[PDB]
Amino acid sequence: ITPSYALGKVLQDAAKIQKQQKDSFIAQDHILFALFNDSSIQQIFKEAQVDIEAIKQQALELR
Amino acid sequence: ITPSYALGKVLQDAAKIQKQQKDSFIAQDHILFALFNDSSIQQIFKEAQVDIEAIKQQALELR
Amino acid sequence: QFTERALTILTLAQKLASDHQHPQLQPIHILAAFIETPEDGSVPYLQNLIEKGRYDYDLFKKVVNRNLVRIPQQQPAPAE
Repeated sequence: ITPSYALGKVLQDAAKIQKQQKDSFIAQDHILFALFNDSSIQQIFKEAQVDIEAIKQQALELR
Repeated sequence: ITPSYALGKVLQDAAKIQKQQKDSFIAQDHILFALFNDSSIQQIFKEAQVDIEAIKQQALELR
Repeated sequence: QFTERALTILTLAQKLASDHQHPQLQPIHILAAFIETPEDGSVPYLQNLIEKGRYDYDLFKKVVNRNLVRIPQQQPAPAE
């Protein structure tokens, strides 16, 4: 059916990240941040993405 | 004595900016964005800075 | 005192308390120090007493992780 309002928000947020980062095209990485922020795997057996400090450091260290 | 809540929050928000920018360290501009979000000049003709997305556009001109 | 091999583990344990932003070092962080990285010579994890003792050291690592996620706080300023 649809890309969903949920992702209209995530992808637009990814676009905001691109502006923050001075990058002209949307990076999948920026999608990972916008995406992760919406999601939350709150299992007692948590798999919820490690928060932003670990996520960002590892992102900055990519390649 | 202390930075208080006032600057505690600013510096903590500056860290949030690192996550937004993929910056391994807090930058003076991150401090400014955070500072601009919380601080204003309380005068009879009170003023505040343009929102930080507009400000970030200016930040990106330097380096 | 401690030699370098023990100090490495002890250092890792304290580091792990900070990796989990916890105010104090707990036995769980030390157990986590025992299982850091897959480097065979590490008696605390791979060429260990555990395998010789007929136990699964990765399963044990899952136990350790299950315990690490139960640490009550990860607050930055309170850490260490």
